[PDB]
Amino acid sequence: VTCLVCRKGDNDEFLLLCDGCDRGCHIYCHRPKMEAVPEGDWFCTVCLAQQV
Ligand SMILES: [Zn+2]
Ligand SMILES: [Zn+2]
Repeated sequence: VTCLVCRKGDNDEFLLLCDGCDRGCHIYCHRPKMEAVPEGDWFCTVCLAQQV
């Protein structure tokens, strides 16, 4: 798994994994600000584009 924004896979305890696909994102690369790893489901922007 690699971060969509910065393209690195380091600091994996900070690295969110998408519940709809194999993609990821560091909480510190997310905008708007994300202080912590959320408890519930997280969907990347590519999965959001499939919603209705
Ligand atoms: Zn990143
Ligand atoms: Zn996704």
